[PDB]
Amino acid sequence: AEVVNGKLHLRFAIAPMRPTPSQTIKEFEPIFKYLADQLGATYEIVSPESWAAISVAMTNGHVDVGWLGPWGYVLSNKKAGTEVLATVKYRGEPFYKALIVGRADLPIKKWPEDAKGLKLSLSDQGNTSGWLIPMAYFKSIGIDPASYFEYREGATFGQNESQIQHGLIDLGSDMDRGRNGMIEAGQIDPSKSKIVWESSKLPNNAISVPKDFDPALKARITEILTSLSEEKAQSLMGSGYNGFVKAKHSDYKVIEDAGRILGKLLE
Repeated sequence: AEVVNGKLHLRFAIAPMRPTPSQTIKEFEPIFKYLADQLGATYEIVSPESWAAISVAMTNGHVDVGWLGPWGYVLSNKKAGTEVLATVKYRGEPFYKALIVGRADLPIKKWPEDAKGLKLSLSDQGNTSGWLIPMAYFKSIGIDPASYFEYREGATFGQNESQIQHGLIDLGSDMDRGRNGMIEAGQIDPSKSKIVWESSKLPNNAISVPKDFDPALKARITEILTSLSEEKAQSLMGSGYNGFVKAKHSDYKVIEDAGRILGKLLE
């Protein structure tokens, strides 16, 4: 937070919501422009190439207000004391759930023991809902997925869902917003799969600021974002994103617990 031409000037950053920084900034700059306008501030906006990159940018002091992912926030909080102000709503909900999905014909009476030795497909390690959360779940009950299952990492959620539906793999990670989107789009037949495990609620994101960011501004940013009507918030953001709720660190407990058990919060 600095002064330029006699005015507050803010550095904003948006996670990679869309396949390119250009497309992300096109669709999400409006909520940031709105925020800066409501403060009478000028601004800069960047969109790093990865969810990890925006966490690093915030940690390394390059960002006044960041749209971080939940794990990016928790890590940045641990490393630099980054504070969360709010969480974005998608179709009115500020949270999602990580899933493990299975072929509909899998005989699973006891989870996960009945699935021992089956194929499991998790995502690339940088994906919170596809890897961090389910891997932390297995570790939390004494399971090493690489030894317990016929295990693969690196699949996309679309690969997992299509391969499950076609009977080629057994279990795969997904997240509920994504699975629903694929059903709505007619891209998968949900009768051929079932949810065998769901996480607790995970916050969609974290609107974040540095440690010791001016308390007056924190409050004002929170008020400006949480005051938005569904229609006004949606007019300023990509499809589905339609409000903000006030947030606090404890909302991220499931995320923090997962990073904790995988040794990702050790100094």
